[PDB]
Amino acid sequence: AESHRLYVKGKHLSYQRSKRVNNPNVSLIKIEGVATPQDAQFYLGKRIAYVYRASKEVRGSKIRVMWGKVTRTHGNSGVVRATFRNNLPAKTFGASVRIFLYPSNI
Amino acid sequence: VEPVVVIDGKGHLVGRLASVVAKQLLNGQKIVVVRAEELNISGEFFRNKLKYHDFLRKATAFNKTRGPFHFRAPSRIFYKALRGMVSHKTARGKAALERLKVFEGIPPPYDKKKRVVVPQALRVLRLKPGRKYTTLGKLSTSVGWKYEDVVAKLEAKRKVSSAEYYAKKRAFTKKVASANATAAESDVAKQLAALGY
Amino acid sequence: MAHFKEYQVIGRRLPTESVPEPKLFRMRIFASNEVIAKSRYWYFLQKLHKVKKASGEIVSINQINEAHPTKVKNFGVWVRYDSRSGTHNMYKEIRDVSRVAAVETLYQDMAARHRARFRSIHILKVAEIEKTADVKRQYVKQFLTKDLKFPLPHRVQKSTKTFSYKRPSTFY
Amino acid sequence: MKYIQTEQQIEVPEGVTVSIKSRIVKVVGPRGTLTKNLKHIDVTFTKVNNQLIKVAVHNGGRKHVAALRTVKSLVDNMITGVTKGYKYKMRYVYAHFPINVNIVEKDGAKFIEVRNFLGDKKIRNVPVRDGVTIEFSTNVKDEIVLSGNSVEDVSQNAADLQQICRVRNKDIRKFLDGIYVSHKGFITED
Amino acid sequence: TDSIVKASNWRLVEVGRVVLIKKGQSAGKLAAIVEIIDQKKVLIDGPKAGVPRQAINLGQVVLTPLTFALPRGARTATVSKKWAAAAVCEKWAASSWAKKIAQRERRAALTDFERFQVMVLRKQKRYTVKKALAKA
RNA sequence: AAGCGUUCAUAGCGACAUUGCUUUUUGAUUCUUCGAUGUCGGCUCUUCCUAUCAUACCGAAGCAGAAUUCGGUAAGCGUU
RNA sequence: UGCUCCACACAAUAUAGAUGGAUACGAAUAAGGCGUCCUUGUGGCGUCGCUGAACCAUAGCAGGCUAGCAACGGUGCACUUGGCGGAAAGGCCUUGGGUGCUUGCUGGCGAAUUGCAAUGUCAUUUUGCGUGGGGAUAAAUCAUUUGUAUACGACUUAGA
Ligand SMILES: [Mg+2]
Ligand SMILES: [Mg+2]
Ligand SMILES: [Mg+2]
Ligand SMILES: [Mg+2]
Ligand SMILES: [Mg+2]
Ligand SMILES: [Mg+2]
Repeated sequence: AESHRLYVKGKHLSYQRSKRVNNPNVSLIKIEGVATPQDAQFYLGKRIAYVYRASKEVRGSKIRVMWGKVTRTHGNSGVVRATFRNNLPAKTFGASVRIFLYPSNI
Repeated sequence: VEPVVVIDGKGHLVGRLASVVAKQLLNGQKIVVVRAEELNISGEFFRNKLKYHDFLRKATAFNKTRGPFHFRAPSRIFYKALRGMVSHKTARGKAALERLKVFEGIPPPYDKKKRVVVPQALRVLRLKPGRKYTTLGKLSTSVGWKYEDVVAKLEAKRKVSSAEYYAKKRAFTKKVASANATAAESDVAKQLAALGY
Repeated sequence: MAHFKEYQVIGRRLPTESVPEPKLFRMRIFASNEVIAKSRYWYFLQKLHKVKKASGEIVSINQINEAHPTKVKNFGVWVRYDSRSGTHNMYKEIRDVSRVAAVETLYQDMAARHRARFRSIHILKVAEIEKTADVKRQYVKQFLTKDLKFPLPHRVQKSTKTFSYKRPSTFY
Repeated sequence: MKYIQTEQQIEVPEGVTVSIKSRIVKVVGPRGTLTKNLKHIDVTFTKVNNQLIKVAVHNGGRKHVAALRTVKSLVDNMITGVTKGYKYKMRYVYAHFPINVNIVEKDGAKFIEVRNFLGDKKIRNVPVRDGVTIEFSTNVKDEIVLSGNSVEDVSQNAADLQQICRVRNKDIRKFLDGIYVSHKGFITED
Repeated sequence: TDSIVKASNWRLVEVGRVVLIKKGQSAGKLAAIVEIIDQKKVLIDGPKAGVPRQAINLGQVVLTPLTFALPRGARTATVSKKWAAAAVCEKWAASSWAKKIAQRERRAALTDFERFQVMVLRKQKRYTVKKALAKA
């Protein structure tokens, strides 16, 4: 129809961090529509994409992507720790990521 | 889950609405606050007026033009409570605060748009009954906001235009809900009743 | 202290050749587990008898449950506690269904209204008032009037979402 | 302490209809209409038998069950005010200078003009609040009467009249000169 | 002519009041208040639905508009017979609130095929309803 | 609060005791500065504090008036 | 052969971050909303909430070609009739015809090899250049000059 979304919307929140020092290797993701750690256990291992545009055309496309995956649950509110192949660039704090349904056990 | 979320400031507690809005902007949600003059603060009016006077007296001694600015409007009092909950000196905090619009009254285009409330910031849900509270309209005027009566004349003007919008919407909701009610006890209706819809 | 548990701790002095079979002293202790239970036992035997843990023995540790854990009863409790400037006896009353839960309420009450920590409180006696009109407190006596009936005005509903679209009410 | 329920009762005479809003109380009697706003106590008014209204506090503390008995007397006074009325009697005491009190008019406001208070040339002007009626009586020297439906309105206007005659810069145990309240009562108690 | 006073009815904490447990091991079940312990705690029992006789905070309890005759302090066997005699479950199940509870549970259990059937049916239902508005 | 205040502890005071506050005194210390922070006072100019001399509004008195005394809010405005 | 607007054509330029829909009373919260009725009220009766877990929308080569049936609807595109909106109106409600599409129901044809996944590309911003259709045809500064001004700049005046 007019909807083709085969993924779940998500926001890149921040890095894993203490009060004063962060860890860029691990990102924190809010999955749109989960509010409980036991709901976040559904999305463990799912492939995350961050999609972004560039002026320069790379390989027939002006669109690039960074791939990560959900690694574990964070906190008490459905925030998930995610590790990307290359860490997200920290300007994407508040940017949208696509959380996919594969790999699937459901 | 909306591209722009519009909160009606009326009935809310200023700090708890500022905590929610700060975290909402920092997560990338665009937020518009309207009717900031009906915001509320816990504590009696005179007590909160004293707290603003303590805030008014602190300024740079050698040059008042460069010191702490003391904004009068209730929209900027609320904005003053958002800063201090946002790292506004960083470019991320600057990009967050760009996702915020605060208004007195309800201006266009937000007059004909859906407004929401934040139940963790609502005073009627939060405050213990019998505890006193301050309204941001009276406080701001008492410290020099000049536009309480202007907003009131335009707010009552909008309510007249909006009450008669809801008048014809009640008539149309009546007509739609009648044909749907007749559509019950039919073949298609009873199948959707088994499927829950 | 997820809950308090009531234990009997029975102990005695260490038998000697001249005086075998000592007197087998027993107390009732409110503690979170059997370690604190045995600890509190020796703390009180210090207050009464010439004995300590080295010259004494713990013969029995038995948890005590309520004979009827599900009937609401009026509890009268005597507490000796330490204020910041003296020791004071007081008698309070709690309406509840078990001795352990009244003690849970009582320790919350001392710490809230008198800032007395568990460290400073000596539970003298926990006695259920057997019949009505021996209840001497109006905050318990008000709950024993016939056909009691009250509403709960101003219901606050915890939303699961940050944004709501309805301006929710407080009816009940 | 948190009493479970504290209760007050408001008796209603036959000519009085009491209609309760959320908390706006209206009492309509022979002598007019009196309305009051009571949004600030959080009480529950309930009617029993059209001549006995009940007002309740559920799960209330000391400072709040005290506010239950104040709203009882506020509704009582509005009811009494539209049946028996409220009438205040004031005397004039002066040592040397006669006190000259006359009802004058400035743009339909009807001030109480007080003159020659302790020889002052300054003119005292106390407005009448809407709903009060003031008459100077006879058979008693230098006495003024304030009447109206609501005791709040008439007692405040008596207080406004009494406070304006305060003696400055003198020992007021000697300079006792001033209009004072002598009798608080009802218009129809005979 | 008449004293018109808004009654402002409420659900009363009392013996025989019927509660819908929201949080705990029950979480959606029915129980009856057997004894009020204090302003915030009561003794509940849901023997037909399986709720054990327990002391529960009123803050994990939603009173319903259902009541039935029940003596104060009544045991589980006494509560069981009066629950069945007064048809508490039937009166609850016919209310719109319980119907909405079942509707949200029925909707959550829909399969992918069932949801597709709902779509096609809702378009069939709306075709007649919209042409009803046009001619009327 | 023992006494003073014609009587009357507390209008105004107040012994014998005792609890504080301040950093505009002087002591006490020697932490900074001895490859130097220009040193007393006065003049000039700005601002701040309040423990208010005056001025505004008050309360009290052993306040009849007058003149005073004690006290409150108050540093807005002056103090040669 | 300069400027501006409208349309469509090619390149670049970026993106605080679309991926079905920001889906509109007002007040109260020790109260309300919806419906109905009456003697039009601070009225009677019924109903609801106890969350938006809603409602709308939603199937078709990222949505193709075609055949009917039912009905006179739904929705889009320009055009259009009339009114309203100045708080930041710049949007809202309409009217009439035309042209599509319809999944409301019943059919027929096509899709493959992107090879077992690779955002698998569908946006709106800014700028140049082009093409064809309208429109308009200024000033300011320096230099000179004044002194209501002035350290210099600045200011305030005059000059076809
Ligand atoms: Mg962060
Ligand atoms: Mg961390
Ligand atoms: Mg810094
Ligand atoms: Mg005076
Ligand atoms: Mg004098
Ligand atoms: Mg002072």
